[PDB]
Amino acid sequence: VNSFSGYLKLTDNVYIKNADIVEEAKKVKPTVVVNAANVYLKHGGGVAGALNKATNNAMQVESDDYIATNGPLKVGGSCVLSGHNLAKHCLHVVGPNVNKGEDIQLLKSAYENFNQHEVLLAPLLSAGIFGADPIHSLRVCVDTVRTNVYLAVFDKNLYDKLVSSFL
Ligand SMILES: Cc1cc(S(=O)(=O)N2CCC[C@H](C(N)=O)C2)cnc1N
Repeated sequence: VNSFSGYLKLTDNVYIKNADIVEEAKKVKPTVVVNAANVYLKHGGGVAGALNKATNNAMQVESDDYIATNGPLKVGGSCVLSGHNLAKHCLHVVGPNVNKGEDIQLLKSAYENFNQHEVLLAPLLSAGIFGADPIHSLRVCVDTVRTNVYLAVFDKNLYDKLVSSFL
């Protein structure tokens, strides 16, 4: 049993809710919240900008030190950093950004990072300002992630479309 509430069950291991991931993280304090990161961990907008703002920029400060030491992530890759006031840990995962021309096949590799964590609160990778089709992202999630994932979808209209079109 876990503390996630109000989710619709899509499969054995994937759950979905219309929710603001920031507000959901603040309330559950999950072991892992996933950030929709870029390779530079520049948390300017989208989910990343919102998560970072909720940490009062502490996520960005930590991230800048990480990059100065380690260099950029790979598209499809990830790193574990602090969850600050939102979660124990933040898994920063880089999905391909269609608006930069990155290969959507890398979306499966991005979701594979979730399998290193037993339970996660997450957004749909490569959705929103990353330009991919969220219906496709949900399909890849379901077909790739085997651990227990609680997906937060900000937009109510999109949430309803994702549920109603789910096979
Ligand atoms: C292994 C496991 C993790 C989680 S959790 O990452 O979401 N988190 C962990 C910390 C306490 C949180 C809570 N508010 O109880 C729930 C939930 N259930 C589980 N069986």
